[PDB]
Amino acid sequence: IAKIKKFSKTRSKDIFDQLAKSLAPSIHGHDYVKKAILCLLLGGVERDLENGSHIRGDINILLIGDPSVAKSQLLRYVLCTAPRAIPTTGRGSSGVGLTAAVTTDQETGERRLEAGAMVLADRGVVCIDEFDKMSDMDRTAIHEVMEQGRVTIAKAGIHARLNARCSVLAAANPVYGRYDQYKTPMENIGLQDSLLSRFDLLFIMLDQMDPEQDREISDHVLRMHRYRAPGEQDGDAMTQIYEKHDNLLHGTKKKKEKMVSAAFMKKYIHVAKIIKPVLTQESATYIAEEYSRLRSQDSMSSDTARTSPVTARTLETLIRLATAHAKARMSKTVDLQDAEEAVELVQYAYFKKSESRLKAFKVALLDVFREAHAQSIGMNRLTESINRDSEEPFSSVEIQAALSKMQDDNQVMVSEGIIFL
Amino acid sequence: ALVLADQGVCCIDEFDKMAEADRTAIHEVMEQQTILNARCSILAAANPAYGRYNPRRSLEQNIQLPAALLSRFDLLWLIQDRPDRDNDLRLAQHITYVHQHSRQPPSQFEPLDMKLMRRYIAMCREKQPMVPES
Repeated sequence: IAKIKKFSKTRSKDIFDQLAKSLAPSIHGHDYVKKAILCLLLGGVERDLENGSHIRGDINILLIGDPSVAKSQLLRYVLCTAPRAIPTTGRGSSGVGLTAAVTTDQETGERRLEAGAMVLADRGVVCIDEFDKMSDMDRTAIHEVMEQGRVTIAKAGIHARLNARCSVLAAANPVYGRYDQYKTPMENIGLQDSLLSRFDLLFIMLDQMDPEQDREISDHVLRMHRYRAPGEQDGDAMTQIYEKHDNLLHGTKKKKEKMVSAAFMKKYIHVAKIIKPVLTQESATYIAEEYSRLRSQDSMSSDTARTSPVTARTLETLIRLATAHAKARMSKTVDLQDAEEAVELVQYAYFKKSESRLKAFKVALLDVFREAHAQSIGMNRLTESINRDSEEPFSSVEIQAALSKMQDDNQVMVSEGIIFL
Repeated sequence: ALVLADQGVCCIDEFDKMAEADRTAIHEVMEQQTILNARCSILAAANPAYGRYNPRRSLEQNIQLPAALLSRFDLLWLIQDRPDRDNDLRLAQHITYVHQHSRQPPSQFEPLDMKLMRRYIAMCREKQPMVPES
């Protein structure tokens, strides 16, 4: 407890930076994926209302990319670290396996309920590899859990509702086998809009074979391969906050930084999950403005396309990611950078690759001149109509400057207070 | 399901995502409220075939349902997600207030309780007005 408090007080803002960094030493890169996994481990806040309506507090993340980008490795690591983690492959378990069923007991003649895969994993993690190979119908079955975290069962003589408040990791391959750079993400993913919208985060991983990236990946893989556990004879067949430095696992260059131990990380994650943050008013307006900007970005998308549609659930995802990031560091309130981190994550995940004076003046002049239907217009009506339909009565000096510029353009002539085209 | 909701309301969604074989049996229930008796009020939900309603295409093509089936529905209501900036901002702020305050935004009058509305509907169903000839 004392060590946790000391680490929280000393490392104030670095916690969320360090835990994502020290999440998986055996996996190189994918900082955003590590941050998302950390947010999943921290989790959101479930809110129950006076009316009894339930609002989901879980996050769903889908990873799509080329083969051999260490996605199954991340899934296995999450399975090992998470307390209640259940792996369910695509065709390994059907809807009957995932959803609790009803069996008629022959001994007594009554009907009993047998829990499914997701029912047992309450407040846990469910990992689904090869999510593309899963049929659409199991997707519809999982939709209810992903929406409200509950399963309703009704077979003649019995009816019940079971809690399924859980988080889901999903790993899927593109329809063509390898992601197409030229084709749009919609064709490559090949999934319905509802399923993508129900997912909170979408990550696209590309096996970019850059010279330095290939060299670094090869060096990391070779260093991990050549590593051998201490205390063991060579050739044999077969708690401090910061991990002890190793020449092979870390390297000479990485001597300036240290990684957090697994046990201390688990204890800190549990303590953080215990913590219940409270949202602040200052961040609410900023989040709302950024959400409005995101929704209006359709006219500012440039050549970039969107991986997932933006709906009302994106605001919920932003709030939940902010809550998780506030849970990352032991605190009580939500700050600006707390929302900024979630906004940056959404920007990264969602998108993949005076003069107004003159225009208003010209529009007003058009309206004035063909509301008169004549080539001469009185000055009083001119000024009244120009400054009436416009929210701003424009400055006289700048109006005269524009008039002089247009006179140099031989478009408008003003004589004795009367304007002629 | 239709029999279970006798003298009640059968709310069915994803109507456009069902085979025509069941649709054929739905016509008799709509026309005569019988199957056994099926005296129920049908409330159906539907989505466009392509995921977005296209005003260029005809209504039947956008609904991929027969004209007779739509005619047997006494009321048809289309809702389109038309993008309006002010309306979008108002919807967003209302959603924020519902999320944060656990409650609806404060309207002019507080809505009645569910039990009170149920009793009021039960009492109003008891009366059988007679149509005047005027």
